[PDB]
Amino acid sequence: FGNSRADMEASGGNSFNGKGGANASNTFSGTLTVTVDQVLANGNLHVVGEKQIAINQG
Amino acid sequence: NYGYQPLFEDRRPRNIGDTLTIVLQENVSASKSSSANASRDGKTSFGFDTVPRYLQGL
Ligand SMILES: CCCCCCCCCCCCCCCC(=O)O[C@H](CCCCCCCCCCC)CC(=O)N[C@H]1[C@@H](OP(=O)(O)O)O[C@H](CO[C@@H]2O[C@H](CO)[C@@H](OP(=O)(O)O)[C@H](OC(=O)C[C@@H](CCCCCCCCCCC)OC(=O)CCCCCCCCCCCCC)[C@H]2NC(=O)C[C@@H](CCCCCCCCCCC)OC(=O)CCCCCCCCCCC)[C@@H](O)[C@@H]1OC(=O)C[C@H](O)CCCCCCCCCCC
Ligand SMILES: O=C(O)[C@H]1C[C@@H](O)[C@@H](O)[C@@H]([C@H](O)CO)O1
Repeated sequence: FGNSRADMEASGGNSFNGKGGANASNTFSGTLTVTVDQVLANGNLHVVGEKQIAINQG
Repeated sequence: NYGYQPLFEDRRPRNIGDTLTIVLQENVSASKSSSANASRDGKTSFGFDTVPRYLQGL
């Protein structure tokens, strides 16, 4: 060890960060009167309805 | 429909066309952590700064 033959110095680093996300929301707060389309074998009713409103410009 | 229908039962779906209501209310959460460390430190010294006449040889 007379010289710096044994003198040693070293550093090392490794950092990793990963992220991920997702969202999906929906809301509906109306009331619509529909009409029966047909009666199924079990008695369930197929209902279809439509409502058109022309407030102004569309 | 001529099928038999119970009166006091909870009207669960029973056939192909029957409809059921599903409340998702799904909530899953998983976490994982790990750590490790290792530290070693050493430091040695020795010095006279004054040597006896009889020990000057060594
Ligand atoms: C687990 C235990 C197992 C057992 C282990 C056994 C011991 C394991 C070994 C431990 C000892 C280390 C050996 C060092 C010398 C050596 O071999 O390894 C060197 C390289 C290093 C390798 C070591 C790795 C080990 C690896 C580790 C292994 C560990 C296990 C090579 C070398 O040789 N390099 C060499 C070279 O350099 P260069 O390359 O550049 O040319 O030349 C230059 C110039 O020479 C000088 O010039 C001077 C004038 O100018 C001149 O003075 P002058 O009067 O003439 O004016 C002067 O003469 C003089 O001292 C004059 C006179 C002084 C008398 C004063 C009274 C002192 C009493 C002091 C009493 C000591 C008390 C213990 O002498 C002596 O009687 C020395 C005393 C002998 C004691 C015997 C023990 C009896 C048991 C007594 C028992 C007591 C019971 C209670 C000249 N000195 C010399 O020649 C050198 C040598 C001459 C040998 C001839 C004498 C008979 C030897 C006879 C036999 C010796 C055999 C060993 O003396 C020594 O030290 C020898 C020390 C031995 C101690 C062993 C203890 C055993 C316990 C027994 C235990 C079992 C030197 O400086 C240089 O040496 C130096 O620097 C050395 C420095 O000083 C001293 C530092 C010591 C610090 C502790 C180590 C710390 C190191 C730690 C880190 C690793
Ligand atoms: O004993 C040796 O082998 C050495 C001692 C140092 O001086 C080293 O650096 C080398 C040098 O390169 C010679 O020129 O020689």
